[PDB]
Amino acid sequence: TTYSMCTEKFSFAKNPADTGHGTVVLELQYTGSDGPCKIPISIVASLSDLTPIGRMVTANPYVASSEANAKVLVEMEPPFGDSYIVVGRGDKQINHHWHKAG
Repeated sequence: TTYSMCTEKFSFAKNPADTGHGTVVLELQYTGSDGPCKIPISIVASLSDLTPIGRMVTANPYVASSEANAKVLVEMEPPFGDSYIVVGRGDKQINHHWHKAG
């Protein structure tokens, strides 16, 4: 019954884009075949401190299928200032910088 965290690398199929509402939407593509699995995704202040900040709007998203290369749409709310969207862990981690004004 239970699904664990996805173990493989993701890519940004669509880079984060401002929604006009203080959030960003992005699309992920997954390279692994261990789906369904939970996407390791968060917003962090920097790559050296992965303490989660910001706020996920699309919380707890999943890769839905054992099929490779399917897309998952995620909305998230960065904190004011500079942050990084990080997907995956360790040598599978990808990241995208984000700057939010106010």
